[PDB]
Amino acid sequence: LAREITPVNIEEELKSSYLDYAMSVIVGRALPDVRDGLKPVHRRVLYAMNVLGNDWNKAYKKSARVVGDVIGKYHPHGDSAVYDTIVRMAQPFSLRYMLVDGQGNFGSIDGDSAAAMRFTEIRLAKIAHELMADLEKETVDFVDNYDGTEKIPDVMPTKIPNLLVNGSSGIAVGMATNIPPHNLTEVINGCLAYIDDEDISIEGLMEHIPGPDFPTAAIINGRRGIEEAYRTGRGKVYIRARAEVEVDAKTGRETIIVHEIPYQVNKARLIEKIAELVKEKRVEGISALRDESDKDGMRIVIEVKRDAVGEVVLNNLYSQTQLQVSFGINMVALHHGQPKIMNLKDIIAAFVRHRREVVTRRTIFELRKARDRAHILEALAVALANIDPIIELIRHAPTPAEAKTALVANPWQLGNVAAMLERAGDDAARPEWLEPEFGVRDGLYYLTEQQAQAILDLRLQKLTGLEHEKLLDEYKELLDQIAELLRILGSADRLMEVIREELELVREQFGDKRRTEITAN
Amino acid sequence: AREITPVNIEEELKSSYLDYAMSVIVGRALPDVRDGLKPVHRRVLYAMNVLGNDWNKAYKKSARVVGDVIGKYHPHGDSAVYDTIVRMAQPFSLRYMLVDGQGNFGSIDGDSAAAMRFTEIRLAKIAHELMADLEKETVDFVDNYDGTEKIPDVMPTKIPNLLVNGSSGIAVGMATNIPPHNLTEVINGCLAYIDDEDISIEGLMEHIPGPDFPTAAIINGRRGIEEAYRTGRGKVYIRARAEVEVDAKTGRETIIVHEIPYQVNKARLIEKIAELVKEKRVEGISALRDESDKDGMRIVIEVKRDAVGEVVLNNLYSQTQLQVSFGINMVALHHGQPKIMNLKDIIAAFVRHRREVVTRRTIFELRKARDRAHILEALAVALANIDPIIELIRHAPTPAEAKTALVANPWQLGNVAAMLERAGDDAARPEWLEPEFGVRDGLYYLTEQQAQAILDLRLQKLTGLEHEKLLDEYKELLDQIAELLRILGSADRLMEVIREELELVREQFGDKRRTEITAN
Amino acid sequence: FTNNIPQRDGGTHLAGFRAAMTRTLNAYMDKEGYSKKAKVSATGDDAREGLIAVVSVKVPDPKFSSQTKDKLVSSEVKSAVEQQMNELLAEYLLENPTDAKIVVGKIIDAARAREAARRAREMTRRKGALDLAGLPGKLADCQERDPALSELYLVEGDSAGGSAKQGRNRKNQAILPLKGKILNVEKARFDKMLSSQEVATLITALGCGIGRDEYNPDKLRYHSIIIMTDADVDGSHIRTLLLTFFYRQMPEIVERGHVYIAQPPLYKVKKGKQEQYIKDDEAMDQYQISIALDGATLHTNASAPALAGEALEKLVSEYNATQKMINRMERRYPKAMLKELIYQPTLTEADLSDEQTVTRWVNALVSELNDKEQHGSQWKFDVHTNAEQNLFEPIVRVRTHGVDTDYPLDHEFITGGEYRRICTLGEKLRGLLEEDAFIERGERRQPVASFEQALDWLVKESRRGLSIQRYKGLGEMNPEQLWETTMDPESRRMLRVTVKDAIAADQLFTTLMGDAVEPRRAFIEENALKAANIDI
Amino acid sequence: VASFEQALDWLVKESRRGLSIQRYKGLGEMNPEQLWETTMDPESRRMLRVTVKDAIAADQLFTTLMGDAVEPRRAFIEENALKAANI
DNA sequence: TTTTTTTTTTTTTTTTTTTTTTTTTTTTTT
DNA sequence: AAAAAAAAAAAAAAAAAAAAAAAAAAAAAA
Repeated sequence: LAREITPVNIEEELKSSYLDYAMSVIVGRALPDVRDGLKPVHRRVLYAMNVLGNDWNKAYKKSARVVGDVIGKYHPHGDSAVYDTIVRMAQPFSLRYMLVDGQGNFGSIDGDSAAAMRFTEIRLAKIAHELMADLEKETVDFVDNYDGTEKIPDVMPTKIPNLLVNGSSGIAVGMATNIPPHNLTEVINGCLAYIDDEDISIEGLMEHIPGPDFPTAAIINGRRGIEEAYRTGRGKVYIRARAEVEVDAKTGRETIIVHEIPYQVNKARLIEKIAELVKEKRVEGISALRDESDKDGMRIVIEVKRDAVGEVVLNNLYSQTQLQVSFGINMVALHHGQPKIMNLKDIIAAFVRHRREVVTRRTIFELRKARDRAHILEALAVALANIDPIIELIRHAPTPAEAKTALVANPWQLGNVAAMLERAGDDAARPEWLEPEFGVRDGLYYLTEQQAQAILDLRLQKLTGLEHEKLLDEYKELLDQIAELLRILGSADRLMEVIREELELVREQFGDKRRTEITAN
Repeated sequence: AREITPVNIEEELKSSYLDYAMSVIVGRALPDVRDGLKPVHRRVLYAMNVLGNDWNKAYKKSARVVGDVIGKYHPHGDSAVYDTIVRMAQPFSLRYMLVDGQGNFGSIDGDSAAAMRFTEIRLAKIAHELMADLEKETVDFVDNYDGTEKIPDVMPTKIPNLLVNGSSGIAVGMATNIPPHNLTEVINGCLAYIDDEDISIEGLMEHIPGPDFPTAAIINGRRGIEEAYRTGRGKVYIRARAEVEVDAKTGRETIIVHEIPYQVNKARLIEKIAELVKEKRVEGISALRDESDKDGMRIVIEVKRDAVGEVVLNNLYSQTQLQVSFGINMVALHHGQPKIMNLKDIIAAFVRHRREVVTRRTIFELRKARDRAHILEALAVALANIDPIIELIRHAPTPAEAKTALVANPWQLGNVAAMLERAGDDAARPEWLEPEFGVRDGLYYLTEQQAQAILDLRLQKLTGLEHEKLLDEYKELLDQIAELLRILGSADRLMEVIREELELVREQFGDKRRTEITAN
Repeated sequence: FTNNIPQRDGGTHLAGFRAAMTRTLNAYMDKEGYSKKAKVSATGDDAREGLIAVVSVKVPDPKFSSQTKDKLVSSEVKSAVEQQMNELLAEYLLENPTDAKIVVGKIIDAARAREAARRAREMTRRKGALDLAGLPGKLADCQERDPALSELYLVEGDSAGGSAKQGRNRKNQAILPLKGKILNVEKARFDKMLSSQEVATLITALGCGIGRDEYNPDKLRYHSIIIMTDADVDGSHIRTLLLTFFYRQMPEIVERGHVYIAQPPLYKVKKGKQEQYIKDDEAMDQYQISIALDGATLHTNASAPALAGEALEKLVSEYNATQKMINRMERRYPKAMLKELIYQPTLTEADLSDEQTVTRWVNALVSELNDKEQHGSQWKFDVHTNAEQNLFEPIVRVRTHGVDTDYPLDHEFITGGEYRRICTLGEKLRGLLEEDAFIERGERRQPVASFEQALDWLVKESRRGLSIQRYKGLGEMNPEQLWETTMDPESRRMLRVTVKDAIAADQLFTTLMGDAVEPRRAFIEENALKAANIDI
Repeated sequence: VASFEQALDWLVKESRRGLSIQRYKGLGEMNPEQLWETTMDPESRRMLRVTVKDAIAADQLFTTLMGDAVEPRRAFIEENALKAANI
């Protein structure tokens, strides 16, 4: 009826609006995808940087330009949040392996905030390029942006297990994810073990992956939390600071030196809290408190009084202030576009399945490209064999269309060079869509419209003697490449060989040492 | 190389403040006399043009344009580039808007524009004619702050943007304040100057009676306009359009303000009227309302029965901001230095700019046409003798050897090539080419570029129709070269071209007067 | 009518007719002073009371919302009808005084009845230039002193506030811009209600300080409170927060029906001259389908007439519903199998008794899957002899990405309802495309081998000149666009908030908006499962 | 080459082949290590002591450049512009 | 020994303010 | 009459805050 006013129930409107908001947040800002381990914001930011050409071996670009490109094209949710995401990706105390290379002030663990968008400059890290390898080979599905004027990837064809490696943290409506970082070498070793035996136990995966590895080195107190998290997806882990108790040789006084602090702990807030506890007489025996972080470590001096044990004071500080914190693991991620609590083996299996899909799609694309180029090279070789009557036909023709019709209508003899060329790999080297009407048929080659157009686009520069041999060599190389790609597609073992070689290369290039210590308790 | 070196406070202060003063005066504060733009406007328009924000293309988000301007060209941080874009987009500021924005861009009521993430930006149609023939090296390009790119030093304008849109900016030593004008009248003044270069300021006053603000209004005097257009400085009083409406049923009167002066906020105006009424500084006001119903504006001021109404209106003119004194101060950069300048100086500077732009464009087009004619001569000679050229290219082992053979061999002129080449004669060879090459005693001597173009020739172009295409293109290029040489040779033809362009600009973007000049 | 074709659902011509009639009658009432004597302002649905009209239009290239042709979405028609009506109806009113006076008498009687229908109230002091009345500085108040004629628009910020303030009617519309997301009163303590954002709404509404001994809804300053947030996800969230505030703190206002919801459009879509506003993604999908079937003809043979537009619409609707179902069933079975099952013959439960027939059917299915394959997957069949029920359930193996999996088509899958719908769509599309079939979109010609090719070609041709403008809030809409869509009472589309059941409303508010997370997560998961499992 | 202009232009163009300039729009664009290397470390510092050679001349310069009156400031700026333009 | 309210993430929605610089006017104060 | 002080026009330098949405630890009321 198209009435100006209609009734709506408070229940129906509330339910529809809140369910729409909750599902939108859950699927589209809060949780990461299990495959590439990135949220949509990170995916769109990296895609914008890659499209601009912020390569790891090129000059920096200002954050304002990248943020404007992200907001204008891909991500319509305001520039301040996008710049904060870029800042978190650039800084090294947040991510275990930084996806962005920063040039300027990006904050610190002392609590300093990052510089404004107009000062800093950004650039992709070298790891982010392997996070987007073979993106151009249609290895992942592309989806429209908010306007529909551009295309964004649905997922990145990653070579790194970014979810386990860099972790994640987000607050959806019903859900909330919290995944710690890990060591890339240990994670790749676990992936290789899973590839070797897919019925591998969580005990074996934990032998290869002893536990998390935060960007700030520290001590993990227990292991029961790690085992519970990696066998169920939830568990509390206690992270302690690498404090000590120095004893002066000359005098009997003592000092406590905090070399490291837990993950996601602010130095300034921690020092303020310790000062408040000392002022309120909550913790006794603290003679003084300062920082001596002289860019050769991280030194926090806590002087002990003469009438104090010192170790008792250190234990009291571990109990009370934020020198010990509990990391609540909650491994929630999007799997098949829905939230799911998942353990370590599920994440590794999802990554290996993603690698299978990516390599198969890449091989299909490369095979199609090679077959098309071989088709064009067959046309060019057959044309160069019969270049004189082709020149006569084109000269006699009034227009290029008549030349196309004449070339298509006239079958062509191969000649010695093309006949010798088109002997090895005559089968399984033609494009699949090509009908049997065209191609070689009892010596006489038959051209298509595309081949005739390619022949007409041939230049006089390529009529020299050397370019003919160049075309023959290119055709032989394409035949070898097609044979190798078909061998990859035929055998499932060769797919695993290729994936294992790629993972070993990734472990070699970006391998790193473990920072934390998983002590027993 | 001392760690610490004493410096006098006088020298440091002088050097630092003079650096700041010269930088502000040259770069940011004052506009350029030729294109009428500041560097911010120039860089914004150049960034939008490079992005391809055409007037008929779809809009783009303002954040993308601001980020592109800041990242590449303008090193002075966002949130001022967006403010300049907002001012260029909104119509009550500029007489002819250079940006066609979408969304909330503010209002005379005093609403601020929407944030950067909401609005969208697109060039106006007139902004393209402000940047016409930029690609034809008609202006000098200056390097970027990083040196990675280049920016125009000045736009090759067709509109007198300084007189048309006006300007307002504050430098350290100076300060400019130029009102806007009507484009048809300013173009008529330019044409009058072209017709008679020794024209007095009275004739330019006849063609250009005064400024034409985007908000229609009334200008009381004319001696201020005459002083501004003679000396470059004058005071102009801008009155509001207010009429005392007498009701027919009863004798009560209401003052209805149809239009407001330039650069006056309606909200502050109504607040000041309310303050005057509450403090009893203006008597006779019964009620005060705003009734702007999206059909102009309407500020109703009900007058009490015990009040004349005309007296109340005169008091509102004298006390309130319904009258504003617009101080004209025509300071603009001329040859990279500030200078107070009158109307005839601005018109002469614009005409000199158009002379330079048209001459540089004609030189560029002549060079391009001569180069293309050279390549077409090469292709025609190759098509005349395609058989031995095919033989030589086939027998050569590498393309470099083929180029050397083609350059070494002097080639016979075909009958079609013989008729084609001799008709053109001179005035088609490029200037840089030596006399060694070209036609010499009925034999064409190819160059290296011509041989490379022949080797790049496709088999598609051996057809019959493409030979006729090359012949027709060569004849058209000969005619174009003749026309360009005629334009460059004569100084009267240069002014004919400039006058035709100005007349076309007046035809496309013609507009009527908005403000009224009166005698009082 | 449009070219002697009726339009049940009106169209642009109907809107132009309504707007012109209302404008002319209001102008005539204001000029002659009948409104002043009666002391009542006429509104919409009173000038249309007891009316008969026929609006015939002849467009050369009409454009309709659907092949059923119930709406005319041609943008060119509204302006011409509006201009001609605004001239000639005013000329008619000037020439004929008696009939105009009689019609004005009828309109005044209707307006008096409408005013009599309303409840008792009191005129309220309004923010003005001379007097502010202690109201917020961000309130752009109206000139009407009487409530039940004024209306308050609650918007999301100062940019949306400016966009709404520039385009409105100062006599009635008042705007109170908020600041982003507001407090969740369900979670927040009552002491936290003393906040800058929420106190602004309390001051303007004048329901006192939402206390037990002070909340008096009779002193409400506007009897129409309109929640005009943005047209996106966070706008919906802020709408839910505002509904929580109104229901929990001022339940009498919601019961009396003063709360309204505006529906601004999220998208504007343009194709050459024509423009249109779209609300949500499903409306965008329907519009895309409508353009795809706009001037589209499908021939089953080289020499055969084009199909009916409504029949093609029904086919495309069934196909899209089945494709959505197949996307829902991506977890259970491969998409390629489910798509291929459309074109294969139906398999009934009686066929399961025989073994050779099932082997032939699954062999044909797997052969067609292998023939049309364009990835690395390889399809193979296998029949499992169920000795319990004497059945033969086929199984289709697939080795995709080097991973082998089995997808047995159980006895429940044959009679699962999803396969019934697939079979019905197959029965529609067994032979609607011969070898020589093609489609046209004017002078363009395209032979098509399958329905997917025809649909894809139609979509690609539809999206050639298409341009889409997504509004990320009301600050991106011009004031004219925001006025014409969801501020003008003629072209308004509002929703009255009402409480169907108090107990259910309280339970839903507590579950969705309370402190406890477990019922909220359970509710979200259950609704996600219900959405996924719509088709049995 | 055939002119000094051609040689200088070719030399400059080859100079700017691999070049890359990073302009710092304030200290927020510099890394803290770059700040330490340049202008915080006392080893590699380059400072300047502010000193007053003449009190009267300093007072006159401060009043002219920073006072309320604009005309002496304009005259000073114009005189320095002319001095820069001339030898 | 037990409730209750407060801090912290990291993506989202929203706004706000202080100076420099020059003419010109309007207050207000003597 | 007279001086001094405040505001606003447009490009520059700087920054400041309020809420949702989960978990999980303090730190007081009860």
